[PDB]
Amino acid sequence: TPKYEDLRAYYTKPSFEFEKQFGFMLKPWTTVRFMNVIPNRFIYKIALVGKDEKKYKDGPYDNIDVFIVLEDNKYQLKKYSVGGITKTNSKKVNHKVELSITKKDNQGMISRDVSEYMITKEEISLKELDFKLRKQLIEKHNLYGNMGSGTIVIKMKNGGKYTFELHKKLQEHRMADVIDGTNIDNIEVNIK
Ligand SMILES: CC(=O)N[C@@H]1[C@@H](O[C@@H]2O[C@@H](C)[C@@H](O)[C@@H](O)[C@@H]2O)[C@H](O[C@@H]2O[C@H](CO)[C@H](O)[C@H](O[C@]3(C(=O)O)C[C@H](O)[C@@H](NC(C)=O)[C@H]([C@H](O)[C@H](O)CO)O3)[C@H]2O)[C@@H](CO)O[C@@H]1O
Repeated sequence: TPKYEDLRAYYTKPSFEFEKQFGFMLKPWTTVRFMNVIPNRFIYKIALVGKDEKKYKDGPYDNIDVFIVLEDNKYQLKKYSVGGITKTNSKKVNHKVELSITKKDNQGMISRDVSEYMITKEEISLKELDFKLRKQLIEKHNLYGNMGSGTIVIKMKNGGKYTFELHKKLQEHRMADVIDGTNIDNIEVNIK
C-alpha cells in the first residue's frame, strides 16, 4: 500500500498566527506579488494567489490577520508563505461547531467520534481550516500513518460547503479563499 510521508511532514509543520497586523506591498519584482508583514524580528512575505491578486491593490492594508506556514520556494526566501490573509475580528468569537469523524482502517474496521471544534475568527481562510484540522487528525487520529485518503467537509449554515481532499495538499489558490467563520455549522471528516 502507499505511504504518505510528504503529507504528514507538511501538515505537522509549525504554523504562525499574527493578528491586527499592517500589511504592505513593495514594488513588484516578479509576476506574483507579495504582501509583507513585520510582527516581530522577521519580515514575512505572503504570496498573493488566487482571489488575492485582484483583491489587494497598492495598500497598505491595516487590521489584517495572517495564518502562516513557511514553505520551500525557488527564491530560497526564509519567511515565505501562501494565502491565509483575512480581516481581523471586530470582537471576540467563540463559535462551537460539531466535528464528526468516521475512519475506516485497512482491515475495514470503522470508528466514529463526535467532538466540538472552536471557531475563533469572524473571517477565516480555507488555509487555516485545512491546516489545523489535518494537524488535529494526525495528532488525534493517526492520519497519514496507515490511511491517507478521504475528505474534510466544512458545512455552512446557508447550505454551502468547502471540501478538502486528504490524499493531496490543498490547492495553492484555495489557500487565499476566505469564508464567514460565524456561518460554519459543522465539519464532517471521512478517512479511508
Ligand atoms: C487544476 C486545479 O487545481 N483545479 C482546481 C479545481 O480542482 C480540481 O478539480 C476538482 C473537480 C477536483 O477534481 C480536484 O481534485 C482538482 O484539483 C478546483 O475545484 C474544487 O476542488 C475541490 C476539491 O479539491 C472541491 O471539489 C470544489 O468544489 C466545492 C467544494 O466542495 O469545495 C463545491 C462547493 O459547492 C463550493 N462552495 C461554494 C460555497 O461555492 C466550493 C468552493 O467554491 C471552493 O471550495 C472554494 O475553494 O467548491 C471544487 O470546485 C477549483 C476551485 O477551487 O479550482 C481549480 O479549477
